[PDB]
Amino acid sequence: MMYVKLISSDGHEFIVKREHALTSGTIKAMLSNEVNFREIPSHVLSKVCMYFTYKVRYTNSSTEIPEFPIAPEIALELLMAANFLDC
Amino acid sequence: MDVFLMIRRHKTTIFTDAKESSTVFELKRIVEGILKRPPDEQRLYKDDQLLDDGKTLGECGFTSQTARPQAPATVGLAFRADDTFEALCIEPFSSPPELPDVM
Amino acid sequence: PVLRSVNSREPSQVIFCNRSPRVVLPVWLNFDGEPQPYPTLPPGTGRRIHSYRGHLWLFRDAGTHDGLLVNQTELFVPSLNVDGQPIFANITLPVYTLKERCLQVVRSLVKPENYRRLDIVRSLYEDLEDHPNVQKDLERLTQERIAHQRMGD
Repeated sequence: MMYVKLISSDGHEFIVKREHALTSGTIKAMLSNEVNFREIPSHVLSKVCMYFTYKVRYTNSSTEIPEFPIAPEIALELLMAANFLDC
Repeated sequence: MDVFLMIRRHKTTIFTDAKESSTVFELKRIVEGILKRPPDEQRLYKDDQLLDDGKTLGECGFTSQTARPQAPATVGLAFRADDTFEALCIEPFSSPPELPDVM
Repeated sequence: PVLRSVNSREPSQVIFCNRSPRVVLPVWLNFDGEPQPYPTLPPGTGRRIHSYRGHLWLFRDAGTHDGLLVNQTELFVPSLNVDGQPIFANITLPVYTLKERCLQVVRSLVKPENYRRLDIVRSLYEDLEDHPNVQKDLERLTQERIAHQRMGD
């Protein structure tokens, strides 16, 4: 399918493009249409999806790349989510 | 040229991109493919402001300086239950814990 | 000193344009291969600098030594000024991994003495203490140049 569904621990459902989700090696292996993350919260998984669009947009770019912002409060949880997802 | 969106309704949130010159109607089309709902049965908002299908996303206020990949713009979504369209409802995200004492 | 600047004494006028949100620390590799730090470029600025053909430059974040790109590559080598045309060195942020990006934010917030107080996996503790290092990167690039000097390619 063109899109995939990632579900947070608190129930939120994020529909993202399949190619974008493949940015995560873990998700790329989990798919073998929906993926349920019992440990990643909505305020974390929304930033992960934002990183996917960011990565796909700028990875092969000759132009200047903007900073990926990360608020101090989400840094520790995002780090653990990123560590698990291999992002 | 590309605008980055987060189409949101209930606890559902769609991450997609489109051109600044693309129309509100074409966005409803992308939603139809995903949530299986015809454009006529959906309403798209921008901070409680109903959007016209003939308008471009650019005209609606979605620009490269507002709909960035790292900070996508939010588009409200409302479906059609019976004769009346449901009220716009966007479930907020969870709140991060207290900032660690070491930070 | 396999990864070093060639001593040609031929001037090459370069322009260091910092197109990144970071304070950049340009690093010239001397004739003995030692990293030599030059004046820092503020976020957004650019300066016309005098270098030479064959010299080796590398750019990092001035405060954390995070790796940066120069014309998409890791190393910049000033070439011959075709009819006096200044050579452009565009310094940009790479697309860091989300994990690396989080490690940068955490390091910038927590003192190294307090990494062990964070409630994270033992493996992430190691990744935090494994700060970006210029000598380490140089040992890498040197070993890569040595590998190309041994393999056909």
